[PDB]
Amino acid sequence: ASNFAAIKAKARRDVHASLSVPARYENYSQDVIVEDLSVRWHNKIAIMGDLENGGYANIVEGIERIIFTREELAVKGVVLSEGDSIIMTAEGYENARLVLKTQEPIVGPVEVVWQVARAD
Amino acid sequence: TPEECRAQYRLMLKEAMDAYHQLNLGGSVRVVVDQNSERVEYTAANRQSLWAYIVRLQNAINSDNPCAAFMGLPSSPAGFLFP
Amino acid sequence: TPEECRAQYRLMLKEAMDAYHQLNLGGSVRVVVDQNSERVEYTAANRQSLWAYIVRLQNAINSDNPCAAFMGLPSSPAGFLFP
Amino acid sequence: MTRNFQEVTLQNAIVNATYAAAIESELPSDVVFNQMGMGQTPFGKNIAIDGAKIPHLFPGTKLKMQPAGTPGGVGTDYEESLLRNIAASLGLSYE
Amino acid sequence: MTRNFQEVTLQNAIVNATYAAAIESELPSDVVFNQMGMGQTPFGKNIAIDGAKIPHLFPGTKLKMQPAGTPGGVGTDYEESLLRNIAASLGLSYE
Repeated sequence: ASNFAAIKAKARRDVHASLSVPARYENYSQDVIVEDLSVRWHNKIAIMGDLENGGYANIVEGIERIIFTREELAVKGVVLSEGDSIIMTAEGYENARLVLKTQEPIVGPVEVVWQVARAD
Repeated sequence: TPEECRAQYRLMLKEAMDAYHQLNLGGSVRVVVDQNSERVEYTAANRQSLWAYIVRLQNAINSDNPCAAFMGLPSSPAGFLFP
Repeated sequence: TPEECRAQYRLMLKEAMDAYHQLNLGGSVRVVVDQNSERVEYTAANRQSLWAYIVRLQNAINSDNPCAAFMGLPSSPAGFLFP
Repeated sequence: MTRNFQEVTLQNAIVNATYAAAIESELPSDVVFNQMGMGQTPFGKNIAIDGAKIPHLFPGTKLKMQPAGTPGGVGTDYEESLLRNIAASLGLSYE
Repeated sequence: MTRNFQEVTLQNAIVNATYAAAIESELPSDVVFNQMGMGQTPFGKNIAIDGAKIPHLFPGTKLKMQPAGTPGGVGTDYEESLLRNIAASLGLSYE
């Protein structure tokens, strides 16, 4: 009906072009490597790990997810899979290594969001 | 290369005339928000400058060497011939 | 093709007269928000410019070479003939 | 240099007089000039003067009339002084 | 110094007369000068004038007429005073 599907796409594309950071894809087997990927890293602090509320020790880990552009993944030949690692090569991100765990359902035209886990 | 640049400008003209249409109708986007809660605001389009850009493009397309006629860089003042 | 671009402009003109109507009546959508919270804000239409756009389109349609009459670039200043 | 001054002043005058008016419009030229009398037949891309027209111009179309001003320098004391300087060398009176 | 004044004043005059007008426009020069009569054939790279014209200019294109004004200093009592100083030395009347 409307052109909103394209407006939304261009919006997401500009959001990425402005807020993305470079990354490196290293697959689980480390057989293939793809550098200079652009991803957006969303990290929120979490304290987790206690079974039920048994009184076990928690660890501090993030609730975090990485936004990709699908066009770029297809262009660069990247087939994201569980266990694959994203390294943040930007200066000052300490080469944080993020292990892809599971993918969020693709809603919308430009981006795909993976829930990941900090590994270092 | 001339015709590759001409096609470049033809596509850009398509986009610009569509933008001018949407702009005069009031359908030119200045803000977008997705249910993702992510937002994008745009610098407002201006009808004068957009028409002028359209004219640059159409003129370059009409010219033999579009990539030069677009910028008009080597300008010179109009002289006059008198009867 | 003449009649091709003429139909294109008749369609664009239909959209434009509809928008000019809704504009004068105060029904031109400048902002939209859905309960999904997604949003679009538009650059508000200007009645003068939209009227002039309608005039461009109508003059092109009524013309024999629309694509050329829309832009008017085969331009030149008006001269005068005297009694 | 006096001759160059005279001639470029005359060119300036003529150029200023040709552009008797200017329209600033976002309309097409064919509409604007039709408003001003283009193609109108005279009865009781060249505009036929017939008389005392009152054009109707849509808002945002500005008609700025540019009546011919008096070009300065020539015909003033300045050009008199130039010709005096010359005639002094030629041995002549300015008159 | 009065010679320098006369000559640089004349250059200033010729320069200000040369630029009979200016167009400031984000339009291409090729287009703007076409609006002004470049390429128009004169009957009933440079502009052939043919009678008066009424250009149609798109909004944002300010056409600024710049008619030749009168240069000061020369022809006025100032130059008279300089030449009078010189005449005083050469033993001559100002006339």
